[PDB]
Amino acid sequence: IPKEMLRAQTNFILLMVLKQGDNYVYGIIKQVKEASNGEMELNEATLYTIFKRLEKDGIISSYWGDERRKYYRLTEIGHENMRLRHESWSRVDKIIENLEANK
Amino acid sequence: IPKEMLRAQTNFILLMVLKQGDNYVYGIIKQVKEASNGEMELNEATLYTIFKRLEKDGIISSYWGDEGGRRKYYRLTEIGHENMRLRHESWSRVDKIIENLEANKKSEAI
Repeated sequence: IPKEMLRAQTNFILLMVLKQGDNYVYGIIKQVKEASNGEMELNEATLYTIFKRLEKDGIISSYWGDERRKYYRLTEIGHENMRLRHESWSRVDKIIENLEANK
Repeated sequence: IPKEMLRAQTNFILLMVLKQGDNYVYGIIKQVKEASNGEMELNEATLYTIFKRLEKDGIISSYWGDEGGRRKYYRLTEIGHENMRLRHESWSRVDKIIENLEANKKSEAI
């Protein structure tokens, strides 16, 4: 499994979490650890690296709670990319099914 | 849509095509366009570039076939078939994680 694929899989998971709803880093690590039955356990510094890029590209934004803790939210643009990406990957599944069909 | 994602998708179809059976560049362009009902149009020069990478990594190899004429075909190696299995398994696990994220969510509601 190539390095590019584990990065892509990690990205997909984080963005799906925020689509479930706003959340914070320590909450994101816990939720993921228990949904993989302990298999996937993310590192603080890793999430920070990925969030800097996503916030630079306008995909997510952050704000304060109880104003102590820092929350993250999927932006307007962000929701749009989720839909584009899901659509393209759906069409590919049909194409492959059809390559074998005409076969 | 990121470049790496379209790059990954084209990679994915191409390897699936060879998994259907051996093929050559023009047939690969032909076979895909008719299964996409004309929608998808692959570039020759890209395929030339993309097939070099896969052969460098031991994923595909080629041999000579007779058309009449004489054509060059491409074939998926063992290493290729094993990566196909690995790739499918990992992405199955990712789908499970997503399945459980929404369940534990609905469980907190109650």
